[PDB]
Amino acid sequence: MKIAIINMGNNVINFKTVPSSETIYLFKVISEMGLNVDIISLKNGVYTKSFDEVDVNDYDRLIVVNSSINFFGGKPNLAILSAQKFMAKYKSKIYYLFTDIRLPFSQSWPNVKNRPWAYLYTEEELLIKSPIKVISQGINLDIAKAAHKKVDNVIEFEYFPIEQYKIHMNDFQLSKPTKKTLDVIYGGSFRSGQRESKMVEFLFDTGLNIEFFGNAREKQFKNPKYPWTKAPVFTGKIPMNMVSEKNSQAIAALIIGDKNYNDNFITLRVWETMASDAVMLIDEEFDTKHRIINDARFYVNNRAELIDRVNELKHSDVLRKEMLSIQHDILNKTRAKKAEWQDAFKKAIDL
Ligand SMILES: O=c1ccn([C@@H]2O[C@H](COP(=O)(O)OP(=O)(O)O)[C@@H](O)[C@H]2O)c(=O)[nH]1
Ligand SMILES: [Mn+2]
Repeated sequence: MKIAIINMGNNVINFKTVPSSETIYLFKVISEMGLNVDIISLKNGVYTKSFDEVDVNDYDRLIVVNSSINFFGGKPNLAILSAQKFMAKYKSKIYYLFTDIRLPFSQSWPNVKNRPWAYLYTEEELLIKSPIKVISQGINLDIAKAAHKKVDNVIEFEYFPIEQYKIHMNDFQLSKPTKKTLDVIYGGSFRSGQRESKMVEFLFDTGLNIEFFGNAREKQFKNPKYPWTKAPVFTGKIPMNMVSEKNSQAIAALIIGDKNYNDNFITLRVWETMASDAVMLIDEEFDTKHRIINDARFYVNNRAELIDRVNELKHSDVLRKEMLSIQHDILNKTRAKKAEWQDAFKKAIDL
C-alpha cells in the first residue's frame, strides 16, 4: 500500500503558507496512522518528492487537497498545471479533500484553452477523466453536491471531519496560560469578501482591543452594505504552526464562517481556538444546535452580545478560567476518539 497526496494548486515546501502547511499536516497525520505516504509537489524537498521524479501509477491511492485553479495575471501557474497533469495520468479513483466551500474540484482545461499560452498544453494532458470521490468536511453534504454540479466524474460524496487533524497530531498539546494583551482576536484571510458582513459585525466598532491577523488587510473592507468607523488592528500573517500561540494572546477568540459553513462545517479554527488559552466565542448562526459545545455561554448572536460577553470575561478571571476548563475538557473528549477517527479516514479512502 502506497499513498500519494498532492495540493491541486499550491506549491508545498514549508509552513510559511497556509496551503503548504495544511498539506504537510495531512501528510503527517496520515503517516502517523500507519501508512506509507509521499507528498508530490514541484520539487524535491524536506517533505516532498517531485512530480517529474515519480510515476503516479506507483501509488495505490491518490489524495488531492482542494485548491483554486484560477490563473491570476498572465502566466502559467505550474502548481496548478503540474498537479492536474499528474491527476490526468492516474488510472484509479481520486480522493478530493473538500475543506473549503469555495474550492470545489474542477477542470483547468476550460480556462487554459483560452489563454495566450494554451499552445503549451493539450487537452489530453490536462483533462482529468478518473472517477472522483469528494470527501467533504460538511456533514450535510448538500453544499458539496451543489458545488460539484458542473462535474460528471464525481460519482461519490462522503463526510469526514478532516480538519480534526489539528488535535490528533502526535505532537499536539493544549495551550498554557498566557499573558493577555488583547480582548478579542481572529486570524484568517479576506476570503474574497465572502465573510465581510460577519467580520465587520464582530470585529469592527466594538470599543474593545481587537486584532485581526492573517492575509486580510483593512483596505479590503469597503463594501457599502457593511460600513464601519473603527477597524481592528491588522498585524499580518504568521505560520500555521504558530496560530494557537497567537490566539492565546487574547481573552477571547472568534469563530465565524461563510454562510454555507453554518450547521455543516466544523472548521480547523474551531480546534485551533478551542485548544488555545483564549475563550472560544462562536457566532450563534454558525452552530445553531450547539454541536461544538453544549454551553450557551460560548455563543454570541451579534456585536452587542460579543461586547457584553467579553466584558464579563474581563471582569471575572474565575469565569474566564471556568470556561477555558470546560472547552479544554470538551476538546479532550474528541481526542479520546482518535482511533475511531483514524479508522473512519481509512474507510473514506476505501482502505
Ligand atoms: O496568519 C495566519 C492566519 C490564519 N492562518 C490559518 O488560516 C486558517 C483560516 O483560513 P480562512 O481564512 O480560509 O478561514 P476559514 O474559512 O478556514 O475559517 C486558520 O484556521 C489558520 O490555520 C494561518 O496559518 N496564519
Ligand atoms: Mn478553512
